[PDB]
Amino acid sequence: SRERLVYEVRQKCRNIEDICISCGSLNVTLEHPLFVGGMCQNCKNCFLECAYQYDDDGYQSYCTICCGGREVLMCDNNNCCRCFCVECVDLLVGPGAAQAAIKEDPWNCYMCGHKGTYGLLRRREDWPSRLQMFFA
Amino acid sequence: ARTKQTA
Ligand SMILES: [Zn+2]
Ligand SMILES: [Zn+2]
Ligand SMILES: [Zn+2]
Repeated sequence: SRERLVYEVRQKCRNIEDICISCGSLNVTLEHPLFVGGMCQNCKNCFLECAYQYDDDGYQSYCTICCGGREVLMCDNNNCCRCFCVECVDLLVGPGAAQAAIKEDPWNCYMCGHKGTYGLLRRREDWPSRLQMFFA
Repeated sequence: ARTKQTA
C-alpha cells in the first residue's frame, strides 16, 4: 500500500525512487517520467494508455501521477489542462494539501508551478525528454 | 481549484 511506503519515505527509511509512486508496488523497473520516484511496469502500461486522454470538458480524464483517482483537481492553465487526484495530493504533497489547493482560485498545478517541488512531490527537471522516451 | 469525479 502506497500510504505506508510514502510514510517510510518521509521517515527517511526508504528512497522514493525505490517505490512505485503511482501504485505502491516495490517492483520498480523504471523511473516515473514526470516526478521523482519509481514506477512499475503495470503503471507504465496504465500511463501509456491514459496519459493525455481528455474528457468532454476539455480537461484530462485521469490523475497525472497515478493515472487514476476518484476526485481530481483541474489545472486552470489552458496550456496544461492536467488533473491530480485528492489521494495523490494528500499523500505526496502532504496531509491537507488537497483542501488547500481546492480553495485556491485560480489554481495552477504541480506540473506548472515554477517551484517544482511540493512536499515529497518533485517535478523532474527533464520531464519532456523523459516523456518523449517513455513514449518511444 | 475546480474538481470533478473521474470517469
Ligand atoms: Zn505501480
Ligand atoms: Zn492520483
Ligand atoms: Zn498545470
